[PDB]
Amino acid sequence: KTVVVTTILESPYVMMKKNHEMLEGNERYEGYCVDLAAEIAKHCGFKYKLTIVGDGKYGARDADTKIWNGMVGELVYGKADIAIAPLTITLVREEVIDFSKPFMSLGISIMIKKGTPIESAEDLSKQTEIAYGTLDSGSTKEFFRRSKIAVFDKMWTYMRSAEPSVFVRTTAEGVARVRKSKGKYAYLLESTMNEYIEQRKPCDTMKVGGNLDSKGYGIATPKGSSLGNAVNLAVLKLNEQGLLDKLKNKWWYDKGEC
Ligand SMILES: C=C(C)[C@H]1CN[C@H](C(=O)O)[C@H]1CC(=O)O
Repeated sequence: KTVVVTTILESPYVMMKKNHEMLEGNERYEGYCVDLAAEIAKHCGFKYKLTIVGDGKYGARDADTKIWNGMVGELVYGKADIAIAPLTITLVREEVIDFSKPFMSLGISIMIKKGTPIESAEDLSKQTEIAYGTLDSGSTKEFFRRSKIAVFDKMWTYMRSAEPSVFVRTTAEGVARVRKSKGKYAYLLESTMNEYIEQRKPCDTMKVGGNLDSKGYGIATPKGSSLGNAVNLAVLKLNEQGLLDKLKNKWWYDKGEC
């Protein structure tokens, strides 16, 4: 059967082509993960249909409801066959679905407006005049919650209680708030999105310091899937031959504006 790929709109992973209105099917999307899906399909020998995740979410389990949302939920409930998106490999997700080896390696990072006296996470926690927060939900937020490393455990302590919520709802909202915040707000996000935005006009932001942790993005399939082993060997083949790094330069640095 034809494989149903769940993915999500987020630059430069997946975006609607300009002429999307006059296009159909897989031809109406473009991006790192669209390019990646085509490669994975060619290597594993399958025809597929790219679909944008119903709820625009990635994957989390509602507390008492115990229902999984997002792309992971589409995999878990059988609404999708494979998830090709910037979906962070985490324990809670790997408990319910399968992840391939990373196709991309990243880590949480700090994004500041050009000119901020913050050069590190320590610099951040040790003060308070400079605001700093994460996405309202996602893997970065859970990193600070499930945390007990001196600075990170202390950083979380500070965030939850912050006055204006310091938490944002989207990536574009954290960037918009760092730029409209005129120096006061620092956004904590994944290095990948950070590297991408550091290459967009007005070229007024920048990644600072090293990453807080070492993670990866993986292609997910429902636990015990026939496709699992194939996609996993596909990712390793793509990495080894260097195509993964070419695809990143393409979507991140070839068209760099700064
Ligand atoms: C863009 C979003 C909401 C995603 C992308 N990977 C992370 C994930 O899969 O949880 C989330 C970002 C973050 O939490 O910093």
